[PDB]
Amino acid sequence: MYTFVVRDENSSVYAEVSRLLLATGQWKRLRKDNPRFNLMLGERNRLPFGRLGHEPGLVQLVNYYRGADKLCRKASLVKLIKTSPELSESCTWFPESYVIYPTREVFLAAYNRRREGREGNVWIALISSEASELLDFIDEQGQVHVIQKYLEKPLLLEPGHRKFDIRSWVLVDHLYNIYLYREGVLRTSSEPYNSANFQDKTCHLTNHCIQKNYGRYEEGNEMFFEEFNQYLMDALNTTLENSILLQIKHIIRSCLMCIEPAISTKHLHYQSFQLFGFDFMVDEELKVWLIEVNGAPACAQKLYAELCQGIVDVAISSVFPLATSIFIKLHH
Amino acid sequence: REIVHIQAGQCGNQIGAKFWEVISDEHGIDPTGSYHGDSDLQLERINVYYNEATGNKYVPRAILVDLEPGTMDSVRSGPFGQIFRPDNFVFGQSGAGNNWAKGHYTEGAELVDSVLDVVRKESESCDCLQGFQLTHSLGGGTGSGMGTLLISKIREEYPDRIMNTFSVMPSPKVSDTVVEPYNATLSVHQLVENTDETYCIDNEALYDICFRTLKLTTPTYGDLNHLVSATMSGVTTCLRFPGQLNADLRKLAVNMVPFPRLHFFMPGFAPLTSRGSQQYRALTVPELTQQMFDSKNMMAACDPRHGRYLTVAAIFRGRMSMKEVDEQMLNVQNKNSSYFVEWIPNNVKTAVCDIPPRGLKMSATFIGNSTAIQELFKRISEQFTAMFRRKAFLHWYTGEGMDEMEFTEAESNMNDLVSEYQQYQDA
Amino acid sequence: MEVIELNKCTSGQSFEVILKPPSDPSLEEIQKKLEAAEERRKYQEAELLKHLAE
Amino acid sequence: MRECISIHVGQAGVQIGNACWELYCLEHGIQPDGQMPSDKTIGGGDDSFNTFFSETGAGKHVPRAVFVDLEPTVIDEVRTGTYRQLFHPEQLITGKEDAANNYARGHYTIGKEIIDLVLDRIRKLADQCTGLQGFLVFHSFGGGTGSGFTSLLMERLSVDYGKKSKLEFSIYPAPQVSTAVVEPYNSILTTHTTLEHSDCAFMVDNEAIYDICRRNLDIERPTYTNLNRLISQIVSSITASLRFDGALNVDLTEFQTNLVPYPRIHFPLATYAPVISAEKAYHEQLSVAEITNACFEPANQMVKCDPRHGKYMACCLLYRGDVVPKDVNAAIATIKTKRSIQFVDWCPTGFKVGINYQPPTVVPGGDLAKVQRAVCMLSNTTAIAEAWARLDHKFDLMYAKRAFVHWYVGEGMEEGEFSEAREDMAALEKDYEEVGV
Ligand SMILES: Nc1nc2c(ncn2[C@@H]2O[C@H](COP(=O)(O)OP(=O)(O)OP(=O)(O)O)[C@@H](O)[C@H]2O)c(=O)[nH]1
Ligand SMILES: Nc1ncnc2c1ncn2[C@@H]1O[C@H](COP(=O)(O)OP(=O)(O)CP(=O)(O)O)[C@@H](O)[C@H]1O
Ligand SMILES: Nc1nc2c(ncn2[C@@H]2O[C@H](COP(=O)(O)OP(=O)(O)O)[C@@H](O)[C@H]2O)c(=O)[nH]1
Ligand SMILES: CNc1nc(N2CCCc3cc(OC)ccc32)c2cc(F)ccc2n1
Ligand SMILES: [Ca+2]
Ligand SMILES: [Mg+2]
Ligand SMILES: [Mg+2]
Repeated sequence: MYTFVVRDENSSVYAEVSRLLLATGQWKRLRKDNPRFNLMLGERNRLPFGRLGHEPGLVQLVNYYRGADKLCRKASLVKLIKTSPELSESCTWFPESYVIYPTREVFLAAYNRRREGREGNVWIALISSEASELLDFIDEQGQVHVIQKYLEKPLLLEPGHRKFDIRSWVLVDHLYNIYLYREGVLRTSSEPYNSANFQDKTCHLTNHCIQKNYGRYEEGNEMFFEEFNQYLMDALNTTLENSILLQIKHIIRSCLMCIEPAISTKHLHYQSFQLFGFDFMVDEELKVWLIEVNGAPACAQKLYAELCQGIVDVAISSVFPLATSIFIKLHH
Repeated sequence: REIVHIQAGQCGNQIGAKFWEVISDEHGIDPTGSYHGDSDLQLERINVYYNEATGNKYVPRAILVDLEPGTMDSVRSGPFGQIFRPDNFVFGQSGAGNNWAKGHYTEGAELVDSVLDVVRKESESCDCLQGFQLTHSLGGGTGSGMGTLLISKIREEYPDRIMNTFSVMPSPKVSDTVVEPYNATLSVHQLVENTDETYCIDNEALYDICFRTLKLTTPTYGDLNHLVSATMSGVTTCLRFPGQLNADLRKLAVNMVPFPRLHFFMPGFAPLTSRGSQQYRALTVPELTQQMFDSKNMMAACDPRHGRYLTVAAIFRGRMSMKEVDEQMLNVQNKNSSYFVEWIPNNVKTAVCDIPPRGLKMSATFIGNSTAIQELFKRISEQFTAMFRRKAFLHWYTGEGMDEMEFTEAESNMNDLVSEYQQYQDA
Repeated sequence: MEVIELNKCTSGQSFEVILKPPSDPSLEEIQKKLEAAEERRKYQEAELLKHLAE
Repeated sequence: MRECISIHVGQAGVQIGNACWELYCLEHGIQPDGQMPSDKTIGGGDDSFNTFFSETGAGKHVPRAVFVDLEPTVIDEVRTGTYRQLFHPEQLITGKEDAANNYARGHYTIGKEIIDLVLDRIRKLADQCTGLQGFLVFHSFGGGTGSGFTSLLMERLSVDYGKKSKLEFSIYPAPQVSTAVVEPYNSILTTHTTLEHSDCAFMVDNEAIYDICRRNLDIERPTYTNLNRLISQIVSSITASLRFDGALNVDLTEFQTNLVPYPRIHFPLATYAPVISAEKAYHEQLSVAEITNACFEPANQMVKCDPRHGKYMACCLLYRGDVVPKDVNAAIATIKTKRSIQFVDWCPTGFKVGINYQPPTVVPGGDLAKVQRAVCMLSNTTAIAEAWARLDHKFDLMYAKRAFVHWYVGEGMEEGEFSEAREDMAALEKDYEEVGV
């Protein structure tokens, strides 16, 4: 009987994971600060990685990757893509990005190049068109912000002329296998998109929450993969796999392969897995873009059962065994 | 590091004598005091417990004390009677009548200085005295009342030496007289204040173990004392034999006792064996471990699942895998880590000695400081007030000088001790 | 990758290698503390010998 | 030439000291009687091995060592061991009653009764020293002697030798070999009281040595002899520059210079490869690059942490055996690409390297195989603060109930030195975390 502790009570995902584990009859749950645990479903900030893998006769496994924040932090994610030769400035799936602190680095020199052809000069943090409009917005918060080329011509679903993003859930295991969940989610905007009034950011910001019209064309402003792929076939004469999913699988593989040397727990005394949520943006040319990597990601209600049961099969029972698949192994 | 042993009264001297029989066998000393053994491990720490005489003979560092000559004559008759130094038989004649007051205040007072003289003689011989161990019951009158008088006086002369006792707790299942809860509560008050370490040998446990597990239908003191020698040999292995630990009484107290009053230890033994009949399969290291942590193997009738282990010390004897001993010991904690305080990290330590005890190829002695020992004091406190609320049998004590007040104080110090043990069973 | 100050000799050799540049109490105070503790001991012992005397 | 006096304290210190001095003797060709046929300068010399040995008119070579235990068991085996003749009896100091795993009993109670006797025998060696450099002090964090007498000694040495350097080899406490449940109290108490008296400290976590002995030596349950012989290999690597012709780390002052920029942060991580079993019948000798790459595997560190999540402030590579500079830079080159080696901005990213051509020496019959080349990296990385955090957590868990406090207060100490030593460690953890983000 393996033992596990629970130190992020706010985890929709691992809330399930705890529940499933107990119901196996081979997983008991200790108290937060009991060190004789096999598995730490840890906290989000200041998880004590220094204390793991020091319990003699205890193989310890934790559900986070020390270092993983370099990818899941907007300012750090830009820094990571600019400076790693594995990604380079000639990175064709990340939009232009600069880190500006509040008290322009080479941000101004790019905006000016845009005065040369009067090309689209919409950006984001929040969305403006004048640099002064935006720059005066990061110093009104006081914290580090990052501004990006806004994708002025995105892909709109009809009927609706509507925006959306794609969240892919990726699970990296103790062996650094990269597992993509087959189920994805399009988080769709019920408000028809238009590029005249940015300040009316309800058809521009596609967050399920910020959509406090909620539920018109598809339930919960969420379109799963079977539906989207159908529309793609009918509307565009293509498939989700070809037009979009390849590039996503390329981006996921490339991102995680970059940081592998910094975060791998191959020869380490404790081991990590971690579930990531990857957030993409498909433009009108059927091009996939990486927006944000989320290290503490929530799943869509319908898929919780399946995803959390797969975390246990692939990331947890792999290490602590007991008495086809829902993931796509991204190969390397 | 010499130890000075003292046995007081009926019970104290009968288990005292078995101990010397049992360990004299292990150290290869015979009744004549002459060593006739195979290994040298047997002689390396022989001075901890034995003085070396001329003719290269070995004389136990043991003081024998009683208020009656009865048992003490018995001991001199018994198999190892002649090993004991004759000047160390210090006795009166009037007896103590199973009366704590007669032992502590009247009859015992007459004889105690005579005892303190033999003690001092033995202490002077000693290159570095670790301290003292005493054997006594808490339910009679000599070992109980005088026993704790000696302890109070020894602490005055040697305030920085360690005081270790083996204290047999009274039980209705094995009781000489109704006043044993009075004698035990007055003694426990003393023990809480003046000993570093006491091993709570419960006559209730020794009975249940003799009856249920060893299937003895009508257990004698000799069957109970067998169980007591086995434990006494186990919890002193690390003192009498060389190891990786090099253990002694003070280090034991430092590591076992987080708080000074909580020094009452649950002993345990595996495998439980009945006298004479030898069974022939050695145990697997996995069996020693599960058995030694079994409540059925505890010598203090407490459920360890009703409390939390503050600290644990386990001692394995025989030829076995220290690797397996390691895995089995880590295994029991990580499986039942609930029952060990989280706020004392790594509170379970283990030791191994190559030599097994006579007649076993593999054995495990267990020393627990569990907060469940309160169950024991609660039991004795209930019996005590069942009588005291009616001042029953008190005249036996008032007649020797004692005051009702002294009884209220002792009772109250004990109920306090139970409160203290409860404070940490929750922490 | 710049090697520098290479010193050789019969036993071996040493050198440095850059990949990139930058970007007490008194004896008497001891005697005090150490003697305060011994007093603190002798008090605690006397309180015990006073309680025993009672 | 400048001399170095080794002081070994408590059980851990003394047993490791035997380990090392035996190795030193095999490496310098000195015999158990203290005779060194190779020395032609009889009864003297300012050779570099004379930093650790004086010579006698009769041509004996005698460790500038002193051993001190509050209890006779352990030093008595030095007194009756293969190297009895080695030491002068005055060098072996013995109590009668030990500190009982009690920091305060060894510092205050029993400490105060032997501190003067010890310092005199220490002064008897300092008086045979033309230009004394300072002290190498070997001890456990965990024992009562180990922790409590060492800090009283460290304080005085700061007073009677304010100009000489003090280095520490400190056994950090691990439950697999541990001998006491209060070892986290003694660790903090002694680190707080010794911190400003030690110029450079090498922590060795018994947990790490134990796992190397099992993984790489195929030793089921390592003994102290297993652990200590491997530990003295590392110690030899770290001291060989004081006992051998060289230009890197020639004096105890160079260790602070090359490894310790900020004074408090003076705990350089040690990593050592390769550890090869003497039982392995067929072994493939490892290259300069294989062993230099091994220095960045945690499973080879003296303390298990993750240097990737930390910043370096300094870094030496000590090679022993068939090594040339070119192979080192080639190995360095390809390692700097594939690894996460981040220096603090205000420190040159770089490597002070030292090579000694005499390959590593292994005691006949030990557990280590001989090897053509070996290396010991000394890196001052902030990742070692992980070890401070672990100890400090165990300390917080126990002290919040004040469990066992009374054993200490009962020896003269004040509940307050507990929160003072622990606040200091609160400082230390914070210095490390600034320096490394
Ligand atoms: N590596 C190594 N560690 C040791 C050795 N001996 C003891 N230790 C460690 O030291 C810690 C305890 O310190 P000790 O040196 O044994 O205690 P002490 O210095 O003799 O002080 P006392 O309490 O008086 O005995 C334990 O946790 C052991 O793991 C040794 O020979 N080698
Ligand atoms: N470069 C860009 N061009 C166009 N639209 C963009 C864009 N970058 C982001 N967006 C859209 O605007 C939203 C900006 O908000 P943001 O991405 O920060 O919320 P978020 O993704 O952090 C919420 P969560 O953390 O739950 O995923 C994105 O979700 C996406 O809908
Ligand atoms: N286990 C055990 N208990 C005993 C023995 N003899 C007496 N007792 C217990 O001790 C109590 C009597 O105290 P006792 O020592 O005989 O009186 P004393 O001679 O005045 O000290 C009773 O409750 C008995 O159960 C013995 O040989 N073995
Ligand atoms: C003299 N009796 C004695 N002492 C022991 N010690 C002393 C030395 C450190 C120590 C630390 C402890 O932490 C909980 C417990 C106990 C002990 C001991 C330890 C054993 F694992 C088994 C038997 C023992 N027996
Ligand atoms: Ca010479
Ligand atoms: Mg009787
Ligand atoms: Mg010692």
